[PDB]
Amino acid sequence: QCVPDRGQQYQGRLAVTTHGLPCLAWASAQAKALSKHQDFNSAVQLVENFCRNPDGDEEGVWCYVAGKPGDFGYCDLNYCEEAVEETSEYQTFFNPATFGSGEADCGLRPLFEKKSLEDKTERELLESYIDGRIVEGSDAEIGMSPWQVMLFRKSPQELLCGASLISDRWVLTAAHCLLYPPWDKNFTENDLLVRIGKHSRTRYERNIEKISMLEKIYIHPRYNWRENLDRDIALMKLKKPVAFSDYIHPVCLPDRETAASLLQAGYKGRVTGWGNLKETWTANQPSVLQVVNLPIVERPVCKDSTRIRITDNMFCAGYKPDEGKRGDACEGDSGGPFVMKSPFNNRWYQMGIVSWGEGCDRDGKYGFYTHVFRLKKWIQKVIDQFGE
Ligand SMILES: *[C@@H]1O[C@H](CO)[C@@H](O)[C@H](O)[C@H]1NC(C)=O
Repeated sequence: QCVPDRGQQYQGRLAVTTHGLPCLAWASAQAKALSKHQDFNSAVQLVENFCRNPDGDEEGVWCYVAGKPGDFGYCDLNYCEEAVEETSEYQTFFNPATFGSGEADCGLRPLFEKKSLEDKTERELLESYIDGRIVEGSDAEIGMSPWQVMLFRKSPQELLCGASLISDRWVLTAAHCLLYPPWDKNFTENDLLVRIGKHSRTRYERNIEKISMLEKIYIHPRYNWRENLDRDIALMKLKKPVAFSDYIHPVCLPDRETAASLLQAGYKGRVTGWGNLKETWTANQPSVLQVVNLPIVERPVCKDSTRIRITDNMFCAGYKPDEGKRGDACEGDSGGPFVMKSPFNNRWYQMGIVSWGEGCDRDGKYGFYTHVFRLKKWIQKVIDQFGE
């Protein structure tokens, strides 16, 4: 019954997006005059105004919608549930002229991989939890997470969220950091700033940290806070590209194949932050950047740990709580990075964005993270729309 291949074989008549936007006809005005620069697969049939997946979009079928030239949304199909959790060789997916620079060299930290030095806990990521001792969260080493980004409210100045650097110019965070009506949150570009290269939360880091304005915010078109933070994803463009350093460097983004390889080889991923998730919940506390390694949870155990429906776009991490052992629920910075290291190409990849399940009033077992592995075609279409 379920729709396979992310809807690439689909031949039905669904012609509205998840958010009620009527699809435009594939042959239409700005669907033929400003929508042919993109390379489509001819085996897919672009019929009338029906949702289709002609570009191998891991997210699924989509269609053009009214708005600016190239505007589009995704459609609601019942995709088959997919268990993603099943020199330096890397090749660049995005156009550097719209992505900015940084992709070719992503996930190789100047102070670690580039000097053939291992950070203090990375070997832990590839080791089965022997039961026994756990390596607890501690202060990060200098340069350990040079893709770490802080999102601030401009006025009053206040740390709002974490985020992550994916190029010199683009940053990923959770949509609920920008738009969350339950907490009366509706931030536009001019309400915010970001600081990059930071280690200390409270000390100005002369010659190291960088501040930046945001030029543009793209909330994911599937974002729906109503149904358990569905597609809790946002992409933000820096008004001025940030200069790379020993302290500022982008993380890599994985496709489905790379995600599979990361979860097949690793036992654990890594969460870095200033405990902002725990703090903002209490609003709606470490002064130095923290790092903790957390085991990936088996999907059935994740499904059984919570009341809500856990979709295949979401995963749990943390140690299982016991009579003498608390878990790692609500770890990290809201919208912050959950990363994994590839033992195959030595590079770091973001695997999730810190989210929540029922939230910190009833999440007590594991933390919840939104998968990033489906995002590449979305990011591609967004950056090509924005232009250079
Ligand atoms: C937030 O307010 C903006 C004004 O900047 C307005 O355009 C918009 O309706 C609000 N955003 C949402 C998602 O409601």
